[PDB]
Amino acid sequence: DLADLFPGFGSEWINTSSGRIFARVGGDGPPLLLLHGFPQTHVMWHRVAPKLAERFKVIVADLPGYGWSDMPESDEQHTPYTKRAMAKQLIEAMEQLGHVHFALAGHDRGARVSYRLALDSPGRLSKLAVLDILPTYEYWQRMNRAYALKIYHWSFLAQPAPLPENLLGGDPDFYVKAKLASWTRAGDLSAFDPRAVEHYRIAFADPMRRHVMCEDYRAGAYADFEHDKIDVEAGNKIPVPMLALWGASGIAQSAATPLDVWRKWASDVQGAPIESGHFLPEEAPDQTAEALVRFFSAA
Amino acid sequence: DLADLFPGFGSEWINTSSGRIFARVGGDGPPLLLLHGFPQTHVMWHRVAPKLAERFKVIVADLPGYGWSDMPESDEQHTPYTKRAMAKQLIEAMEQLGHVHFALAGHDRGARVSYRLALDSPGRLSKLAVLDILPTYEYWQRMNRAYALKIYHWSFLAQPAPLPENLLGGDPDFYVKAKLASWTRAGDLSAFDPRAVEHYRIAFADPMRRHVMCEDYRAGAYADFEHDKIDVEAGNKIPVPMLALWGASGIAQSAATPLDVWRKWASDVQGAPIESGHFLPEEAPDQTAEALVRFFSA
Repeated sequence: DLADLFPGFGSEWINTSSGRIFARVGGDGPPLLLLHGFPQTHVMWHRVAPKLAERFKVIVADLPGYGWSDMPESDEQHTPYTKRAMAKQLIEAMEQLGHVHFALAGHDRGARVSYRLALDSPGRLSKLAVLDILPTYEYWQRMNRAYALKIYHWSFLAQPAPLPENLLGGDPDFYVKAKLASWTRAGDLSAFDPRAVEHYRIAFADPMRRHVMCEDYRAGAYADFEHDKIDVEAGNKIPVPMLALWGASGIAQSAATPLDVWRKWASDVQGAPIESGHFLPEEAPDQTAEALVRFFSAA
Repeated sequence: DLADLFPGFGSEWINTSSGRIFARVGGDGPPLLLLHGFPQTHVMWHRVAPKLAERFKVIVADLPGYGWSDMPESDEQHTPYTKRAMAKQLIEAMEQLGHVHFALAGHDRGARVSYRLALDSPGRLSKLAVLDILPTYEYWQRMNRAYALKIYHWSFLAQPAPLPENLLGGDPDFYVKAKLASWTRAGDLSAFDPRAVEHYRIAFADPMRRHVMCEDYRAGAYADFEHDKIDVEAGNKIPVPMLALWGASGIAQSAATPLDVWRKWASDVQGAPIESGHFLPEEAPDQTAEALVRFFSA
């Protein structure tokens, strides 16, 4: 009995070459794609998407392999779960709806898809917002003792299969709830709608879904890092106007001052901290939504 | 169902103020303490201890909290599982045997005890051998993407309880075997005696033992690091003659070149690579034993 947290939003299964993308679709106006991250699904947007749907055609997609999206089989390079591939697949998905130029906001892994999309295919984006991330390269480049402890899961989940999978399998509920809780400002589940938590827990309960998340992290440790490294060492910058939002108690600001980092990656970036842990649209829905509305509706 | 892998060694429960240390004891001659690491017990020495026992009184001890040694209650700073506390406990154990001046070889966590012992209490040691480690400080200082992925368990096991404990409980047999196999040159369990693997497996099957191991890694992320840091910053060197052995395809090699690193930490160090993964005494027992004998006899 998973709750419908987007009342009045439609549901779309979008075929792509790499599998169907599930999305909730609501609103009208310029298209805005919202991408969640780990260990969540598209429902993390349920508190901000209605506000967004007042001004935008809001497409709230499950990432490839997450939620109700199909799970492409991975390979030794974790290709389908690299952000490059996810971006390409979501470009396909949006093209299926006739959106070849759209606004994009991503959180967490979804934000990594988003800035990778902006780097690979900037012509697809009108504007980009990334929530509580720095590029994957920067996390790895800032991987000292303190940060290795803080985001241990970057290296734990990237261990070769089936090591993370086997450990996660014993008590999946514990781990998904732990990560949800530990990255909030409060350190518990209070920020989350209980119905949303149930979506996250149910997705996490599927061993294939967990495997996909590890593949995501494996891509994050390897190919994603390599792709970022190429761009940063080539001085490739995102040319799409972008908003970097991060939680004052979130992960991004632990590594570095987020705006300074993003100004290295992006030629036109504005940013704002939000008093929030990592889960900006759930911990700080009003502030997050206002920031996104302000940013995306600015001409 | 545990094999005795040290025929002719005695079995000693050594009382200390923090709990008992289990030891197999064999041989005669100068005392030589052998300290295992993670995720093993003293039985990892089962192939090299007999050769050492030809010339030394070999004491093959389970680290505090590991194997059959008692598990002192930890605290919010993981104090009893800091290498400084383990070293103090092992020193007390050795004093119970009347050994106040002994040779010491450690592997993995046991080697971290050992060089910490050497820094804190160098008068206790005639000679030190460390097997396939760099100082804990060095691992954390060289922390980068490559190392974070390779020794992910340094940050994973150091997560606050009960996160690692809970995950480790998801498949402990898998986890201990995976650690054993993945750090060998072969990549599988073939370098190990199956009866030793069984010792490692049964110790790891105990949640309280696994908790101890997480306490050891939490110590290694916090106080052990801080203790090392003081020594580095003060330029404290190990004055004990020491041997650093490392596996050609081991942990210590990766991030740094082990002899050069240890030379920053010790005034009198020699070293040699052993054609081995991490588990030198089991993957390469003849070479390891030879090297130890030669160093400890000299």
